[PDB]
Amino acid sequence: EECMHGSGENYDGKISKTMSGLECQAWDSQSPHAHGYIPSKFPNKNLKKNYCRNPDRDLRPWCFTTDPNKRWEYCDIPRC
Amino acid sequence: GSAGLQEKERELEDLKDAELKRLNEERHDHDKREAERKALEDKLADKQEHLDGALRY
Repeated sequence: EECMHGSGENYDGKISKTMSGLECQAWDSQSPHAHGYIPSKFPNKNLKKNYCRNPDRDLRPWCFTTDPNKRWEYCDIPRC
Repeated sequence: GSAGLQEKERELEDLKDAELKRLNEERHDHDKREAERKALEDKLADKQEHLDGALRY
């Protein structure tokens, strides 16, 4: 689905940009922001490439930004 | 297991229990940290200077 119904826990779209317009950092990458959201650690969260996901049960899907001045930001994904 | 149901359940309920257990207690402090850090930048910029410096929150 390229849209979300609720919080976006089941969102497996190809959107890889935050609401700020920044390209999300790869979940399999520790650059430029280091994290513990390892795709192999959470395989049931469908962490692929740098697509916006909701693996922590947040309000809206998010991702790490490409800006070292901002750890992470929420993504802008349309609702169904 | 014997029926292979365990491999089907994949301990999804077990993982979900940890989700609410953690509740992003760590990430919460991280966000709050960056919040004041960003504000510090404005204080260094001095656009208005509405901080006497006596209390400093």
